[PDB]
Amino acid sequence: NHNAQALNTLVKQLSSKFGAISSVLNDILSRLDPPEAEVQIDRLITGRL
Amino acid sequence: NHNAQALNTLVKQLSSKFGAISSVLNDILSRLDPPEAEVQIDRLITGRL
Amino acid sequence: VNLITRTQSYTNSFTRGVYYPDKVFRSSVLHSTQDLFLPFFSNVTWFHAIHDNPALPFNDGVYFASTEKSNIIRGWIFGTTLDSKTQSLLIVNNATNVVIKVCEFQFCNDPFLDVESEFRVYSSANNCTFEYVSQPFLMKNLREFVFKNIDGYFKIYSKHTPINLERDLPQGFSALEPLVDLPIGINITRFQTLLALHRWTAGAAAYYVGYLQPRTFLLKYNENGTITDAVDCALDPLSETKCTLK
Amino acid sequence: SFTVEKGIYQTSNFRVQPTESIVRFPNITNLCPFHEVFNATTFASVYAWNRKRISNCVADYSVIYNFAPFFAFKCYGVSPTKLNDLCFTNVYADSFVIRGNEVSQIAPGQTGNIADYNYKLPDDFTGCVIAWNSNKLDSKPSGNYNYLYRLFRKSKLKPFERDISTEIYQAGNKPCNGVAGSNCYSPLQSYGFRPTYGVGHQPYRVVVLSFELLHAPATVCGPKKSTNLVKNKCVNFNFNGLTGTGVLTESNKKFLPFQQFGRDIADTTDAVRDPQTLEILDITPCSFGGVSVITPGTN
Amino acid sequence: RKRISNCVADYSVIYNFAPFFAFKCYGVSPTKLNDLCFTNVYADSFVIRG
Ligand SMILES: *[C@@H]1O[C@H](CO)[C@@H](O)[C@H](O)[C@H]1NC(C)=O
Ligand SMILES: *[C@@H]1O[C@H](CO)[C@@H](O)[C@H](O)[C@H]1NC(C)=O
Ligand SMILES: *[C@@H]1O[C@H](CO)[C@@H](O)[C@H](O)[C@H]1NC(C)=O
Ligand SMILES: *[C@@H]1O[C@H](CO)[C@@H](O)[C@H](O)[C@H]1NC(C)=O
Ligand SMILES: *[C@@H]1O[C@H](CO)[C@@H](O)[C@H](O)[C@H]1NC(C)=O
Ligand SMILES: *[C@@H]1O[C@H](CO)[C@@H](O)[C@H](O)[C@H]1NC(C)=O
Ligand SMILES: *[C@@H]1O[C@H](CO)[C@@H](O)[C@H](O)[C@H]1NC(C)=O
Ligand SMILES: *[C@@H]1O[C@H](CO)[C@@H](O)[C@H](O)[C@H]1NC(C)=O
Repeated sequence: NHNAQALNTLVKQLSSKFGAISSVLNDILSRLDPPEAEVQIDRLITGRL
Repeated sequence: NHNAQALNTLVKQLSSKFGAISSVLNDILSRLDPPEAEVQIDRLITGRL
Repeated sequence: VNLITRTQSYTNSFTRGVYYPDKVFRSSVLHSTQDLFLPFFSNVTWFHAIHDNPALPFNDGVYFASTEKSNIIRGWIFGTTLDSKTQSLLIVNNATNVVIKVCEFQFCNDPFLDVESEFRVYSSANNCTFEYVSQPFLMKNLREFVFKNIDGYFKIYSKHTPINLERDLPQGFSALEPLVDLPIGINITRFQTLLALHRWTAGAAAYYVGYLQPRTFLLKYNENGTITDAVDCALDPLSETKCTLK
Repeated sequence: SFTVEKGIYQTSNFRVQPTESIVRFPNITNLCPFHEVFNATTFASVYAWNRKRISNCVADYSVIYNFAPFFAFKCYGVSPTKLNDLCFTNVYADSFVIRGNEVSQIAPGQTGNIADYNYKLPDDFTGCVIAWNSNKLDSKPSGNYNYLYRLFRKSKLKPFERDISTEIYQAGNKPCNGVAGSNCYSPLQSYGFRPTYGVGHQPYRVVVLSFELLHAPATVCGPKKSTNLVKNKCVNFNFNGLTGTGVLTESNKKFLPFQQFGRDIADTTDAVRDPQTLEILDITPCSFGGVSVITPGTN
Repeated sequence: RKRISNCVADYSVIYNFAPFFAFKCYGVSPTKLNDLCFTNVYADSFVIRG
């Protein structure tokens, strides 16, 4: 039960925004100017780490 | 072996940028305007912590 | 005039074409680099020219090797159409100087030197801005050169080494050192080779050509600061394991 | 706390403080000719932009404000007020004339006609951009037609790449055959400049300054006096803009003639080459350590 | 207030209609407008002080 719960929580954590405009990298890449996309990607990277 | 590896990893970690423009504090201080240098110093501080 | 014929063969590069990636001193460390390198154990073309479409592709970069001594080889040409409608490079060497120009030359099918007028290379050049003059590059011996361009910057590396009697490329390691970086800022697709012909008279030349690719390398520095060993991380599973374990 | 129990405690560290300061700069006496770049009374078209190289001179940027009536700088890798301290290897100056509403396209990671067909900047650009209005000089009542820009191109340009070829752009399967017929155009349009347009449609003069960091011996930087060289003492040092503190000693390392710096595992400088005398020096941190206090109880 | 729907939008021509200096966008970037696809567009216009 503990192992399954931990893995499920880890998977569920991928849908958080962490202060960015979206939780999907493709949307950020397709909607934002390239030098302005790093400030949004960094938040997601830090949260997932 | 474990102790040596841990210390070596800790020392090696000092050369990361963590999203800043450089990993050397002196370069940031000498190349950037003083109120604009904090946003770069903070990233390094957080990574090292 | 067309008076040159060419023949081709294939051979193995072994482990050649390593250069210092930066002008930084290091010693007794293992370093990881990602750059345009010549892959280990790859096809290299052996060209014999005797007296022809020597407009070989340039691709990302070029590795050139020559084991001759008669100094029959000199200079190179670079461009995308080799016509007067587009600018092109005119690196030319002689015994005293090197002259590099970026003009719209009307090049000929088979360019060479009369020996010493370039009237057989291009008809005329009218509009251009970039000219440069310096000390010539070329000075039982093997000469290795690397040419590339990134972000409008043309970079050249070179090395000269002594070689014994051998019919193939040697075994071992020999690093290359940078010479010239220039603000080229043009489009390069094909390149060319120039030879001098006395009057004409029969001539022979031979050289090795290879192409660079983006690769990751692991270099080893000895206590004196020289590169003595390298590992290519995309050759076989063992090399990948070595790179991962550093 | 105001009371201490019996034991041994770790309080702080001791360090030796620097005594003086050392500045070492190369032998440069000329002045960089920024005046010739500005007021050239003739600016090239955007599709064929001029490029000038600046090297081996002393650069005083504060005088640039007296040459053109611009409002402010726009720098990316550095700050305008710190330009008088850094030392570079080469400087590049590009100049051209564009429209008012295209000025935003001269920036890293931009898209548009000018960005992808005329002038492109790298995504890791380090330099400054200056632009100012030139309506009183580049406008005519009938309409100026000496400035042109490219409209059609097969593929997008690369950073710092120029195109000069004039041909007939083909938008169909049939060859153009050198005539501007159907599906065949001339890829060079001309700005029509009039003094009665709005601010967004008036001509603007643009100058871009590009810097090169220290990888080779430096050649361009500002007027900083150079002091003597002291050794075997804890001192502040400044070598070509590289600042630090420590002890400078003789070096036994065998630097290659094209190398200028030495790094260690932590990627910090530990060997340097003096700009004036081609000599290698080693840098070590000043003496330091930790202090512990042993006491019985304050009672 | 005007509603725009069921059409192909080419924003690069807007620069030829008014002598403005630059866009001011919040959720997106001006240079990426030619790739995104929306459901409806609304345009509001008025006159104010400087
Ligand atoms: C070189 O290329 C040929 C075919 O073009 C191939 O058969 C050979 O394995 C390659 N490598 C060599 C000769 O080392
Ligand atoms: C080599 O070429 C340069 C450039 O044209 C020329 O000045 C020089 O005289 C040439 N060398 C000889 C030995 O003629
Ligand atoms: C330079 O370019 C112009 C315009 O493309 C052309 O008319 C001229 O013939 C070229 N050569 C010279 C020497 O002006
Ligand atoms: C390193 O350099 C020293 C001094 O020249 C020399 O004695 C020694 O043999 C060198 N060692 C290697 C491995 O090159
Ligand atoms: C140089 O630029 C200044 C700008 O104030 C101008 O007044 C002056 O006439 C210019 N000189 C020349 C020779 O163009
Ligand atoms: C360079 O030349 C090649 C050869 O025709 C062409 O395909 C390409 O579009 C040109 N431009 C760039 C940026 O590669
Ligand atoms: C720099 O100038 C000083 C004094 O004029 C001189 O002693 C020194 O040799 C010079 N160094 C170089 C590299 O020119
Ligand atoms: C449309 O706007 C342009 C703006 O340049 C103007 O010149 C033109 O007269 C306008 N047309 C109408 C019908 O209002």
